[PDB]
Amino acid sequence: PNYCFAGKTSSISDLKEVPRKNITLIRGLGAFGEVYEGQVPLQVAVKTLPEVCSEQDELDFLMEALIISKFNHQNIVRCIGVSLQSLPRFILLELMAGGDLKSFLRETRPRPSQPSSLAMLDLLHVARDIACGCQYLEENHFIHRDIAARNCLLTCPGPGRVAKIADFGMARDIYRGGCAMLPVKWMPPEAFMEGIFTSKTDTWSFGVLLWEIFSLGYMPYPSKSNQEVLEFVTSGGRMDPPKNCPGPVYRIMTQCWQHQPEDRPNFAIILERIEYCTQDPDVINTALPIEY
Repeated sequence: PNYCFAGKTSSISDLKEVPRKNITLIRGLGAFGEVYEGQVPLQVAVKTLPEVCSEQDELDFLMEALIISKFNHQNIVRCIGVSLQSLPRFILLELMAGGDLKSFLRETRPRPSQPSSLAMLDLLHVARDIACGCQYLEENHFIHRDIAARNCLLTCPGPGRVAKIADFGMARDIYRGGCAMLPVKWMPPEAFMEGIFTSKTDTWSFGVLLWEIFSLGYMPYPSKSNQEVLEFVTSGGRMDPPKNCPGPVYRIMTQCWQHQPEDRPNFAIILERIEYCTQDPDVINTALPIEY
Protein backbone atom coordinates (compact mmCIF):
# COMPACT_ATOMS: atom_id res chain seq x y z
CA PRO A 1 0.00 0.00 0.00
CA ASN A 2 1.14 3.54 -0.83
CA TYR A 3 0.87 6.70 1.27
CA CYS A 4 0.38 10.21 -0.09
CA PHE A 5 1.27 13.40 1.78
CA ALA A 6 2.02 16.87 0.45
CA GLY A 7 1.45 15.55 -3.06
CA LYS A 8 4.09 12.83 -2.87
CA THR A 9 3.69 9.07 -2.75
CA SER A 10 5.80 6.87 -0.50
CA SER A 11 5.79 3.13 0.16
CA ILE A 12 7.21 0.67 2.67
CA SER A 13 10.41 0.73 0.62
CA ASP A 14 10.88 4.39 1.56
CA LEU A 15 10.99 3.71 5.30
CA LYS A 16 14.46 3.69 6.84
CA GLU A 17 14.98 0.09 7.92
CA VAL A 18 17.36 -0.11 10.87
CA PRO A 19 19.21 -3.42 11.32
CA ARG A 20 17.66 -5.31 14.23
CA LYS A 21 21.07 -6.07 15.75
CA ASN A 22 21.59 -2.32 16.11
CA ILE A 23 18.52 -1.94 18.34
CA THR A 24 18.48 -2.66 22.07
CA LEU A 25 15.45 -2.35 24.36
CA ILE A 26 16.32 -0.73 27.69
CA ARG A 27 13.07 -0.53 29.65
CA GLY A 28 9.32 -0.44 29.26
CA LEU A 29 7.76 3.02 29.41
CA GLY A 30 4.24 1.88 30.22
CA ALA A 31 -3.80 -0.48 24.52
CA PHE A 32 -2.46 -2.26 21.44
CA GLY A 33 1.30 -2.78 21.53
CA GLU A 34 3.85 -1.62 24.09
CA VAL A 35 6.31 1.28 24.11
CA TYR A 36 9.93 0.94 25.22
CA GLU A 37 12.97 3.09 25.69
CA GLY A 38 15.63 1.82 23.31
CA GLN A 39 19.08 2.53 21.88
CA VAL A 40 20.17 2.46 18.24
CA PRO A 41 24.11 5.61 20.87
CA LEU A 42 20.87 7.30 19.83
CA GLN A 43 18.15 7.12 22.49
CA VAL A 44 14.73 6.31 21.06
CA ALA A 45 11.22 5.21 21.92
CA VAL A 46 10.26 1.87 20.39
CA LYS A 47 6.65 1.08 19.49
CA THR A 48 6.06 -2.61 18.89
CA LEU A 49 3.52 -4.54 16.85
CA PRO A 50 2.27 -7.63 18.64
CA GLU A 51 3.18 -10.80 16.74
CA VAL A 52 -0.32 -12.05 17.46
CA CYS A 53 -2.12 -9.53 15.26
CA SER A 54 -4.40 -9.49 12.22
CA GLU A 55 -3.40 -8.62 8.66
CA GLN A 56 -5.29 -5.37 9.23
CA ASP A 57 -3.19 -4.66 12.32
CA GLU A 58 -0.11 -5.08 10.14
CA LEU A 59 -1.36 -2.63 7.51
CA ASP A 60 -2.30 -0.16 10.26
CA PHE A 61 1.20 -0.40 11.74
CA LEU A 62 2.78 0.12 8.33
CA MET A 63 0.58 3.12 7.61
CA GLU A 64 1.44 4.70 10.96
CA ALA A 65 5.13 4.38 10.08
CA LEU A 66 4.60 5.96 6.67
CA ILE A 67 2.57 8.85 8.08
CA ILE A 68 5.00 9.86 10.81
CA SER A 69 8.07 9.37 8.62
CA LYS A 70 6.80 11.83 6.02
CA PHE A 71 6.16 14.73 8.41
CA ASN A 72 8.99 17.24 8.87
CA HIS A 73 8.35 19.71 11.69
CA GLN A 74 9.89 20.41 15.09
CA ASN A 75 6.52 20.09 16.84
CA ILE A 76 5.77 16.64 15.46
CA VAL A 77 7.61 13.64 16.91
CA ARG A 78 10.38 12.45 14.58
CA CYS A 79 10.63 8.90 13.27
CA ILE A 80 14.21 7.60 13.44
CA GLY A 81 13.23 4.60 11.36
CA VAL A 82 11.66 1.16 11.53
CA SER A 83 12.56 -2.48 12.00
CA LEU A 84 9.89 -4.27 9.99
CA GLN A 85 11.98 -7.19 8.75
CA SER A 86 12.24 -8.82 12.17
CA LEU A 87 9.52 -9.86 14.64
CA PRO A 88 8.09 -8.27 16.60
CA ARG A 89 8.12 -5.30 14.24
CA PHE A 90 9.37 -1.94 15.57
CA ILE A 91 8.79 1.71 14.83
CA LEU A 92 11.58 3.89 16.20
CA LEU A 93 10.51 7.32 17.43
CA GLU A 94 11.99 10.42 19.01
CA LEU A 95 12.24 9.70 22.76
CA MET A 96 9.96 12.08 24.65
CA ALA A 97 11.05 11.93 28.28
CA GLY A 98 8.34 14.28 29.46
CA GLY A 99 5.62 11.78 28.60
CA ASP A 100 2.10 12.62 27.43
CA LEU A 101 0.74 16.11 28.01
CA LYS A 102 -2.40 15.11 29.91
CA SER A 103 -0.46 13.07 32.48
CA PHE A 104 2.14 15.82 32.74
CA LEU A 105 -0.48 18.47 33.49
CA ARG A 106 -2.15 16.34 36.13
CA GLU A 107 1.08 15.32 37.84
CA THR A 108 2.74 18.75 37.70
CA ARG A 109 -0.20 20.79 39.03
CA PRO A 110 0.87 23.41 41.58
CA ARG A 111 0.58 21.99 45.09
CA PRO A 112 1.68 23.20 48.53
CA SER A 113 4.66 20.90 47.96
CA GLN A 114 5.41 22.41 44.55
CA PRO A 115 3.71 25.84 44.67
CA SER A 116 5.55 27.03 41.56
CA SER A 117 5.71 23.81 39.55
CA LEU A 118 3.93 25.51 36.65
CA ALA A 119 3.08 29.08 35.59
CA MET A 120 0.81 30.58 32.93
CA LEU A 121 3.76 31.04 30.58
CA ASP A 122 4.53 27.30 30.69
CA LEU A 123 0.98 26.60 29.52
CA LEU A 124 1.08 29.26 26.81
CA HIS A 125 4.34 27.77 25.52
CA VAL A 126 2.78 24.31 25.31
CA ALA A 127 -0.22 25.80 23.49
CA ARG A 128 2.05 27.64 21.07
CA ASP A 129 4.09 24.47 20.43
CA ILE A 130 1.07 22.40 19.48
CA ALA A 131 -0.49 25.27 17.50
CA CYS A 132 2.74 25.43 15.47
CA GLY A 133 2.44 21.73 14.71
CA CYS A 134 -1.23 22.17 13.79
CA GLN A 135 -0.37 25.07 11.48
CA TYR A 136 2.12 22.81 9.71
CA LEU A 137 -0.53 20.11 9.29
CA GLU A 138 -3.02 22.72 8.06
CA GLU A 139 -0.69 24.19 5.45
CA ASN A 140 -0.03 20.65 4.19
CA HIS A 141 -3.74 19.85 4.07
CA PHE A 142 -3.53 17.10 6.68
CA ILE A 143 -6.49 16.79 9.04
CA HIS A 144 -5.49 15.26 12.36
CA ARG A 145 -9.02 14.52 13.64
CA ASP A 146 -7.93 13.88 17.23
CA ILE A 147 -6.04 16.89 18.59
CA ALA A 148 -6.10 16.25 22.34
CA ALA A 149 -3.71 16.36 25.29
CA ARG A 150 -3.40 12.56 25.47
CA ASN A 151 -2.03 12.63 21.91
CA CYS A 152 0.76 15.13 22.61
CA LEU A 153 4.15 14.41 24.18
CA LEU A 154 6.83 16.48 25.94
CA THR A 155 10.58 16.33 25.35
CA CYS A 156 11.23 16.64 29.08
CA PRO A 157 9.45 17.52 32.36
CA GLY A 158 11.58 20.57 33.10
CA PRO A 159 11.69 24.22 31.91
CA GLY A 160 13.01 23.74 28.37
CA ARG A 161 10.22 21.32 27.50
CA VAL A 162 8.79 21.28 23.99
CA ALA A 163 5.35 19.85 23.23
CA LYS A 164 4.78 17.86 20.04
CA ILE A 165 1.93 16.05 18.32
CA ALA A 166 2.65 12.34 18.61
CA ASP A 167 -0.34 10.10 18.00
CA PHE A 168 -1.82 9.89 14.50
CA GLY A 169 -3.93 6.77 14.95
CA MET A 170 -7.26 8.37 14.06
CA ALA A 171 -5.93 9.93 10.86
CA ARG A 172 -4.40 6.55 10.07
CA ASP A 173 -7.73 4.74 10.53
CA ILE A 174 -9.43 7.23 8.21
CA TYR A 175 -6.72 7.09 5.57
CA ARG A 176 -7.29 3.34 5.32
CA GLY A 177 -13.01 1.45 16.06
CA GLY A 178 -16.57 2.38 16.92
CA CYS A 179 -19.04 5.00 18.15
CA ALA A 180 -18.03 4.39 21.77
CA MET A 181 -14.39 5.12 20.94
CA LEU A 182 -14.98 8.33 18.99
CA PRO A 183 -13.39 11.40 20.65
CA VAL A 184 -16.76 13.15 20.68
CA LYS A 185 -15.72 15.67 23.35
CA TRP A 186 -13.09 17.03 20.97
CA MET A 187 -15.26 17.13 17.82
CA PRO A 188 -17.23 19.99 16.17
CA PRO A 189 -20.95 19.64 15.28
CA GLU A 190 -20.48 19.09 11.54
CA ALA A 191 -18.00 16.32 12.33
CA PHE A 192 -20.13 13.98 14.43
CA MET A 193 -23.28 14.89 12.49
CA GLU A 194 -22.35 14.85 8.79
CA GLY A 195 -18.90 13.29 9.02
CA ILE A 196 -17.54 16.40 7.32
CA PHE A 197 -13.90 17.10 8.17
CA THR A 198 -11.75 20.10 7.27
CA SER A 199 -8.91 22.00 8.95
CA LYS A 200 -11.58 23.85 10.88
CA THR A 201 -12.22 20.47 12.50
CA ASP A 202 -8.78 20.62 14.07
CA THR A 203 -9.37 24.25 15.11
CA TRP A 204 -12.34 23.14 17.21
CA SER A 205 -10.33 20.30 18.74
CA PHE A 206 -7.49 22.69 19.52
CA GLY A 207 -9.90 24.85 21.49
CA VAL A 208 -10.70 21.83 23.61
CA LEU A 209 -6.99 21.08 24.01
CA LEU A 210 -6.55 24.68 25.19
CA TRP A 211 -9.18 24.03 27.84
CA GLU A 212 -7.37 20.84 28.82
CA ILE A 213 -4.12 22.76 29.15
CA PHE A 214 -5.43 25.68 31.20
CA SER A 215 -7.56 23.41 33.40
CA LEU A 216 -4.30 21.55 34.09
CA GLY A 217 -5.44 18.22 32.71
CA TYR A 218 -9.14 17.91 33.50
CA MET A 219 -11.42 15.83 31.29
CA PRO A 220 -13.43 18.23 29.08
CA TYR A 221 -17.11 18.83 29.90
CA PRO A 222 -16.91 17.72 33.55
CA SER A 223 -19.68 15.29 34.55
CA LYS A 224 -21.02 15.02 30.99
CA SER A 225 -21.14 11.79 29.01
CA ASN A 226 -20.34 11.67 25.29
CA GLN A 227 -23.98 11.84 24.21
CA GLU A 228 -24.70 14.60 26.72
CA VAL A 229 -21.81 16.60 25.26
CA LEU A 230 -23.04 15.94 21.73
CA GLU A 231 -26.48 17.36 22.54
CA PHE A 232 -24.98 20.17 24.63
CA VAL A 233 -22.58 21.39 21.93
CA THR A 234 -25.10 20.92 19.12
CA SER A 235 -27.47 23.17 21.08
CA GLY A 236 -24.89 25.94 21.37
CA GLY A 237 -23.50 24.89 24.73
CA ARG A 238 -19.84 25.57 25.53
CA MET A 239 -17.50 24.94 28.46
CA ASP A 240 -16.94 27.61 31.11
CA PRO A 241 -13.44 29.03 31.59
CA PRO A 242 -11.00 26.78 33.49
CA LYS A 243 -10.22 27.93 37.03
CA ASN A 244 -8.23 31.20 36.98
CA CYS A 245 -8.13 31.23 33.18
CA PRO A 246 -7.29 34.71 31.84
CA GLY A 247 -10.03 36.26 29.72
CA PRO A 248 -7.81 36.63 26.61
CA VAL A 249 -7.06 32.90 26.70
CA TYR A 250 -10.68 31.85 27.19
CA ARG A 251 -11.61 34.05 24.22
CA ILE A 252 -9.27 32.03 22.02
CA MET A 253 -11.15 28.89 23.07
CA THR A 254 -14.57 30.37 22.32
CA GLN A 255 -13.40 31.52 18.88
CA CYS A 256 -12.20 27.97 18.20
CA TRP A 257 -15.69 26.76 19.14
CA GLN A 258 -17.71 28.90 16.72
CA HIS A 259 -20.59 26.80 15.38
CA GLN A 260 -19.87 27.64 11.74
CA PRO A 261 -16.45 26.38 10.60
CA GLU A 262 -15.88 29.48 8.48
CA ASP A 263 -16.16 31.62 11.63
CA ARG A 264 -13.34 29.74 13.34
CA PRO A 265 -9.76 31.04 13.09
CA ASN A 266 -7.09 29.20 11.13
CA PHE A 267 -3.92 28.30 13.00
CA ALA A 268 -1.98 31.32 11.78
CA ILE A 269 -4.54 33.47 13.58
CA ILE A 270 -4.54 31.19 16.62
CA LEU A 271 -0.76 31.51 16.86
CA GLU A 272 -1.00 35.30 16.62
CA ARG A 273 -3.48 35.36 19.49
CA ILE A 274 -1.46 32.99 21.65
CA GLU A 275 1.60 35.15 21.03
CA TYR A 276 -0.33 38.24 22.09
CA CYS A 277 -1.42 36.52 25.31
CA THR A 278 2.21 35.70 26.08
CA GLN A 279 3.15 39.37 25.76
CA ASP A 280 0.36 40.55 28.08
CA PRO A 281 1.68 40.98 31.64
CA ASP A 282 -1.79 40.62 33.15
CA VAL A 283 -2.14 37.22 31.50
CA ILE A 284 1.24 35.75 32.38
CA ASN A 285 1.25 37.21 35.91
CA THR A 286 -1.99 35.38 36.68
CA ALA A 287 -1.47 32.71 39.33
CA LEU A 288 -2.61 29.17 38.61
CA PRO A 289 -4.76 27.48 41.27
CA ILE A 290 -2.96 25.45 43.92
CA GLU A 291 -4.36 21.93 44.22
CA TYR A 292 -4.57 21.22 47.93
